[PDB]
Amino acid sequence: TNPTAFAQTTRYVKDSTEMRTLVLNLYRRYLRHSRGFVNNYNLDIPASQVRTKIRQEFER
Amino acid sequence: MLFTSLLLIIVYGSLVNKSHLLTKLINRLGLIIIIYTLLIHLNINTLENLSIGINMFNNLLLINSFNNTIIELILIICILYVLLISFNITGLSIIDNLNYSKRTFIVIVLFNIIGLTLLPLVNDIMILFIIIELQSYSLYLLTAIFNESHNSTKSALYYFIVGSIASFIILDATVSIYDDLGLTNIQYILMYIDKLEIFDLLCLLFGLFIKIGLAPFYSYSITIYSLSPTIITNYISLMPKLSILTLIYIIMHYINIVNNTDLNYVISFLILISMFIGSFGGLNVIRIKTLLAYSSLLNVSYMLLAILSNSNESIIAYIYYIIQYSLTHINIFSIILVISIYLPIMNNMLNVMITKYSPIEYINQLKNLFINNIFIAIALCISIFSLIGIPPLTGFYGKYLVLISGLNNGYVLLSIVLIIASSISTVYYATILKVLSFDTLSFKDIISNNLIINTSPENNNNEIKPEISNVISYVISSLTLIILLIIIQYENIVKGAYLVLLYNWV
Amino acid sequence: MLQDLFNNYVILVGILGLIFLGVNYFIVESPRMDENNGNISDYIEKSGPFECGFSSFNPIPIAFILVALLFLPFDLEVSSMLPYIVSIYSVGIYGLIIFILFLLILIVGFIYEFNTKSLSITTILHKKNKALVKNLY
Amino acid sequence: FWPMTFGLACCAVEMMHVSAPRYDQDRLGIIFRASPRQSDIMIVAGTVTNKMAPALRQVYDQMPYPRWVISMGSCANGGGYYHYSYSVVRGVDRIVPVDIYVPGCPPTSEALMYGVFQLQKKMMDGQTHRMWYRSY
Amino acid sequence: MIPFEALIPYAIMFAGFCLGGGVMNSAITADITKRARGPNQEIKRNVGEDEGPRNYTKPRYNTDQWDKYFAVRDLRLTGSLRGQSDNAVAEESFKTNSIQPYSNTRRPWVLRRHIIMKNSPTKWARKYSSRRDEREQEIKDDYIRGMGE
Amino acid sequence: STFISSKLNKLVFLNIGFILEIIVLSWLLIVFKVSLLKYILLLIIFIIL
Amino acid sequence: NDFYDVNDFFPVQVDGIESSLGKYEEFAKDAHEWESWNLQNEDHPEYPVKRTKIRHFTLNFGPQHPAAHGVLRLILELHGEEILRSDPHVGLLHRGTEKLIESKTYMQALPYFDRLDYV
Amino acid sequence: APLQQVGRHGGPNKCFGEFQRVVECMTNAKHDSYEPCNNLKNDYLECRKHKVERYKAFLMQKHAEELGKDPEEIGAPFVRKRRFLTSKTLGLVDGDDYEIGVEKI
Amino acid sequence: LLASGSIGVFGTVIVGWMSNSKYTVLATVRTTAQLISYELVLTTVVFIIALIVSSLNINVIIESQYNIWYIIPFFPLCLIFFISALAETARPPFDNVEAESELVSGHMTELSASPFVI
Amino acid sequence: MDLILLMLVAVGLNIIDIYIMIEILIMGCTVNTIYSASLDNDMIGLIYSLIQIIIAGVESAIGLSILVNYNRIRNSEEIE
Amino acid sequence: MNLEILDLSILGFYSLISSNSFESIAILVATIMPVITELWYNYSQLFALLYTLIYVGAVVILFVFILSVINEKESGLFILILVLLLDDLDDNESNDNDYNNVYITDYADWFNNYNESDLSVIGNLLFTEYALLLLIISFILLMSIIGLILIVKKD
Amino acid sequence: ASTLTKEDVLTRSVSVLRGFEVKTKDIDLQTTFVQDLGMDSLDLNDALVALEEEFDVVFDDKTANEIKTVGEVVDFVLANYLPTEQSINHTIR
Ligand SMILES: CCCCCCCCCCCCCCCCCC(=O)OC[C@H](COP(=O)(O)OCCN)OC(=O)CCCCCCCCCCCCCCCCC
Ligand code: SF4
Repeated sequence: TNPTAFAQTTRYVKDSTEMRTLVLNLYRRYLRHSRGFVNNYNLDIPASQVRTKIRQEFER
Repeated sequence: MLFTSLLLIIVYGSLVNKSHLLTKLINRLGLIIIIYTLLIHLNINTLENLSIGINMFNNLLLINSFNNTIIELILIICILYVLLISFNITGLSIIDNLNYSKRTFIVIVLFNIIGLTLLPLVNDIMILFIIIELQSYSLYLLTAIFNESHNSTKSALYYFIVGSIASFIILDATVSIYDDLGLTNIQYILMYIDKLEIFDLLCLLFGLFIKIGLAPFYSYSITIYSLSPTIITNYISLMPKLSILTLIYIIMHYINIVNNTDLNYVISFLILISMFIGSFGGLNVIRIKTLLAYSSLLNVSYMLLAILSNSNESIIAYIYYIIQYSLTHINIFSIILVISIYLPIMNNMLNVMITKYSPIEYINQLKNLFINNIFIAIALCISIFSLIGIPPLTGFYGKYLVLISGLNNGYVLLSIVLIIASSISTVYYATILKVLSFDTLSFKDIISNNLIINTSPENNNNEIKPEISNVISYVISSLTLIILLIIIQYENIVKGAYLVLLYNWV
Repeated sequence: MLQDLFNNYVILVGILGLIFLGVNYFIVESPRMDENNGNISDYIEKSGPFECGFSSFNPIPIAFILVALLFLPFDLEVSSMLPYIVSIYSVGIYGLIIFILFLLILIVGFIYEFNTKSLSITTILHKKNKALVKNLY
Repeated sequence: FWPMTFGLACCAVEMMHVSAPRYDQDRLGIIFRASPRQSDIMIVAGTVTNKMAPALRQVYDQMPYPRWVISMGSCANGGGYYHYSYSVVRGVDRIVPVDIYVPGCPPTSEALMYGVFQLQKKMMDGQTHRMWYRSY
Repeated sequence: MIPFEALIPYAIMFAGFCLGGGVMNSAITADITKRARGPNQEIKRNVGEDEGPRNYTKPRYNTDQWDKYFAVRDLRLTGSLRGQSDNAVAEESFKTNSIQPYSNTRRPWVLRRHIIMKNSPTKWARKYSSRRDEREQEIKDDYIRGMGE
Repeated sequence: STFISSKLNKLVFLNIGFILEIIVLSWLLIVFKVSLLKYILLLIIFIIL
Repeated sequence: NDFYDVNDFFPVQVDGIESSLGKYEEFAKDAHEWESWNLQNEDHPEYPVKRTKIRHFTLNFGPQHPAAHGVLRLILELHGEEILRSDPHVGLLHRGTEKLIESKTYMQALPYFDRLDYV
Repeated sequence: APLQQVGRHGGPNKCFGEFQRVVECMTNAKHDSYEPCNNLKNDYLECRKHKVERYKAFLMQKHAEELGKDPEEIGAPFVRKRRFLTSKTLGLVDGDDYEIGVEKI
Repeated sequence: LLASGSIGVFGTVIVGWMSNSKYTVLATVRTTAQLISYELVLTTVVFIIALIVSSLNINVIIESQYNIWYIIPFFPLCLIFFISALAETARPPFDNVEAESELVSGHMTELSASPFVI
Repeated sequence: MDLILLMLVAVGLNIIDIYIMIEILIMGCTVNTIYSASLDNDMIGLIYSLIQIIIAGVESAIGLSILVNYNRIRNSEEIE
Repeated sequence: MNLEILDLSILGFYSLISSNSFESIAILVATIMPVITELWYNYSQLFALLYTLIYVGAVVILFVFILSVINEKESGLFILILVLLLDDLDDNESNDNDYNNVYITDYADWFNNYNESDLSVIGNLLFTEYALLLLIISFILLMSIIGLILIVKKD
Repeated sequence: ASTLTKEDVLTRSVSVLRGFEVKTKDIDLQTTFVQDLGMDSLDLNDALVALEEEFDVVFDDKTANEIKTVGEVVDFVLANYLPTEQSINHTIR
């Protein structure tokens, strides 16, 4: 058996600093696919707002 | 003997296991088949009997002493080519194993020799179209035999398209001839040689001119030759011209019966234009194969002047030239397949990407060959000096004999241009000699151990270890001394060409 | 042999084509009559693919390609047997021997593509098994 | 009367039994089709979950007119046994218009055929073209 | 236990073939026979009182080039492509009604109108070069140039 | 030679459209009367510039 | 990365590219037009080709299929026809029977089991 | 020697006779040159395309135009539709003008 | 008769080849080869019968069977003809084009109303 | 009109469109041969046409095979 | 009303505007059909059917077979009609006016009592007179079978 | 091939970097992101993807999680720009 696309192993991190690098890395990955999110999901808004609302949920 | 053995090789090759040793051994079976073919051909075919011309297979095929000369030549040059794929050209397993990666290589070559040898003999427009396709289809397959290569496949695609248009022009001329006369046999058309549109035979020539790479069609041939593997370019840039130029000579023999001047002016327009491009083109080039592609076009331009003139001295000029040019062509390409062992290895700038298909690709990869191997450098020097036309090599007598045929028929303008074009082309033959030797004395005492040849393993350190294989070395030496020492037996050879007849008789 | 009866048949079949298309266009109830929710154009939900319900977005085997490619040489072999059919008597033994030879050379091709197993799809990517070998020290 | 094979759960087992030899829906001209393009009847046979709900609407929209929808069994009708679940739609008539409701858990094969027979009686009562001449 | 309800569609498909065949066999035979009765419509329709039993002519198949020459030869004798007559002497109109069709010999429309098929090295010379046509026109001119002798 | 060879290098490039167009132009040499060759010789020399 | 992606032979050192009328750097500003002067071979294994990461043909063997005798969303990732990866998306018939049993006595929880395997 | 100009029935066609007479003259041994066979070559081309004879038809069409001769009275009667090869036209004694049957033979 | 049937083959593969539906466009490459492959077998069988009568006329073949029906000498060809006939019409067991369990309606999963009937 | 090379406007911008133009071009040659052969009542011209149709088919198959391998050569990552 | 002209004008209109490869393959089928139909009437019914059997049935469906493999991706009304009209004016393929304006006939004769189809004669000559042409063709077909497999087969 | 230049690309680097609100709106090669521009975690990474969108380029996590000076990005892009792949039909025709 093999994992599906864009999958990652589930590891419990033990260092605070290590997590933020993963957290920051993941943020661009959301941002990178933002135009494709609009195209694949046929969203009625430009990709700018898609990038806009992704950032807010991280800060929460 | 060729056809029967081809079926045995087709079946046998598809049975045994895919391996390099078996692939190389099957390539040595074909080398026998081509040798056996020559012994059977020379046994039954004689100059003294084929002089009249003999119809075969319901007059579809007509054979005479002029065609018979080229069939034996084609068989000979096909032996010297198969020696490359059948033995080692370098002996380094990395470079050589390309020649043995394909099992259908020798089969496709044997397909082409049947195509090449039958083309000069054709005597029917129905079989002219069939045979020209048998030769044309075999070249496309050989160009794409290395199907993994991106450049090779891109070249075969370019070759197929240009040849398809070339074959359509050939097919359309024959149809137009059939429309006017309703006859298919060439001999029956000769009865109406004065009653048909002689320019429809010229439309036939325009198709055969594409397949030999004559300007303005020269563009594709230069591109094709500079992309295929050097082993492939060694075959497809010489063999088609051997069998098509013989056919063009015969078609021009029939054409000059009515002696139409307009036909000669158009062909002179193409010969004149090709000399210009064949000479000025190669001045600014870096790739060696692109250089030999422009060199090939210029020599085809010379050989057409002998064809265009078409007299008794034109048979001698063509028969001699086509032989010496083939040996020179084989000798040069054989050396380029060998001297790749002296290439340096990096331990940078200009990022030159080399592949196993063309290890020698640029002219400056011939640098310092005077140092790494002096004996083979002179052999390349003698070969290039023949192409320049320096006497008393073979190349001089080709140009000298062509000039006789050209001027004897009043082609003064073309004779002078060919002598201008020869000197212009000497510039880029001299560059190959400049790269070979001119920087010898600065590099004379250098610490060279990064050559490709220095990655060869040391066997014993007591026995002598020759650097080049046996068979390829003997071929290079033999053809270098034949080029150099033709003066010794030139008189016999030329008198051996006076006898080759094309309905001269008396 | 007259074929004016055949021509009328071909013409009628040509007329029958226009009738099949247009009979649908004149008998279906007007979109307003049924539900009015839209024409096929604006109703992009109705004018779309079928993907069993869930919306989603040809590197075919080379064996399939060689099946289609080798169809062409084997078809020209079959179609060139046509002249022999309507002339089997008048060519006699001579044309029969030639016909058999015409078939033997093509069969040597059949042998070649039978030995290489060119049409087999094969499985080079998967179906692998291995031996578990201990590496004691 | 060509339905669409939209069986979801145990209600679909009784749907297949209608096509079995004993009842033989095909003898009445009923052929289950696997595509909306070739189907005009949607039979919701089983539980409609939240995750399945958007797909059900999409499949419904792809059926060319005229179309009718039958709700079979208690799950499709009003949730049924799973009415108080966090992942079940309490009645498929919250997603698509339903033309007739077949009651049971599961409805017997004859109960489903009674629902189909009832709908045909309604389809034969339509006046799509006399409506144009009179109501329009 | 043979199901008759299952075989009802086959008895209707059997009637489908019989319907088409029954019409074709009789209608074509009747038309061929009627037109082989005489050279005018007042003969074809009516049956004389002193005429005997009618001998129908079945439709003909598997013909060759002689049947195209026989058909026109029968047409010039009776007015029908499959007429019947066994008079040892033909009418005197037989010697002045031979039909010889004259038709043109021009290349197909596609060969001379297609945007691509008409382009060719020799088809341009036929269409735009006078070299061929001036040479042949000499032979036509010299036909009338030799009537003086 | 630097000027002439710099033009000729620009012509050798793998392109079906280029080679196909050159071939069809050469069919004009079969259509034009042969006395027009020198004008085609001058026209060619011009497009070098 | 996510959106795109980029030797068997001796590394051959070629230095001093020169033609008959001069050296490479003397015509390097014009060699962008001369395609026989391209030093970049297109067959070298190190040739950089920025090719997009086109996803494998992903068929949705979705619920509305006779094969799916329930509500199945089978996601098949295949090379050609031979299946590389398959991702079954179950849950389209999740009704939370396990959550509902906890609110009913043992006698009321029994009918929830006839409705697990219908057959 | 190979067969040329074979008819659609395996025999010599219309113009085979002319072509054969050309081959006899060209391959003959009593001829010094090809001049005597020049007329035979024209006949074979003439048999196939009738170019000289079509030209003669053009003058007779053009000469009648310049003299005013009525085409219907100098030309030959013709029928364009095969269905109207009626027995009145064919000259049969009691022939109608009703169309003939060219549907099925 | 063989030429007319091969035009219909071209008609079949065109249905899917103008469509973006994955199920409909699936049944073109497999549809194309299945009809291509069993066309050689159907064409050759017809030519063997035509070879026994030396005529490519339908009426002559039928009349040539007066004394014997070609099922007796050429029984294997009849099985081969019938097997090939099933594939050419895409009927089961050679049903993989329009397989309901595999590719739904095949090319017809995008066809409705008149295009379905025709 | 075609002396301005109009047929170049009529050929599409894909390698497969060139292949079709080659077939349509050769198709004109065969139609010309069938035209002459039937008028002359000569079957030798019909033998030529039969050969042209068969040879024009082999040319298509080889050209498509080269084009097919040309296509997969780019799509040759296959590292999945 | 020689309607064969109108079929090609439509065909000549769509050849100037075709963009994708779907329309390019359509021009092929739209060209054979006028070729077949104009051969069925007039000149040769035998070669109309040979073309359908060999071109449409064999080489045309191969094009659409590989188009699905290759890819499927990605003027002005005045100039087109102007070009088509200019293309329409001059349609005389030959300039022998008498050869194009004067009609001819042939005379039939009864000397051929062994009447058989053309395909009978073509087979009679191809399998006897030109048996070399037939045998080379099977040799060209043989090379293609080897040629296809070496080009395309991977391993 | 990459037909880009170091001076020209910075103009595309300058203009796209102008799309985020900064303390200093003037941009050069040495303009930093924390000091010369005053961007925090999220503002910087939005700029990086915006520059990625302009250059047909994708940063790696190693570089992208360490960038301080702009010139490295211009160094990154010129050293990591490749021609977009050409389809089979487009190449030769
Ligand atoms: C019985 C009738 C069968 C034909 C029905 C269709 C008739 C419509 C007219 C097309 C046929 C005319 C012949 C010339 C081919 C033209 C093909 C073409 O250019 O595309 C036509 C079609 C519709 O697209 P359109 O809007 O017209 O053009 C721009 C689209 N981007 O683009 C498409 O590809 C859509 C699907 C059409 C597929 C047709 C396949 C080619 C035709 C083969 C069947 C007919 C054979 C030719 C017979 C007539 C010859 C003149
Ligand atoms: S209503 Fe009953 S039988 Fe139908 S799906 Fe729900 S639990 Fe199953």
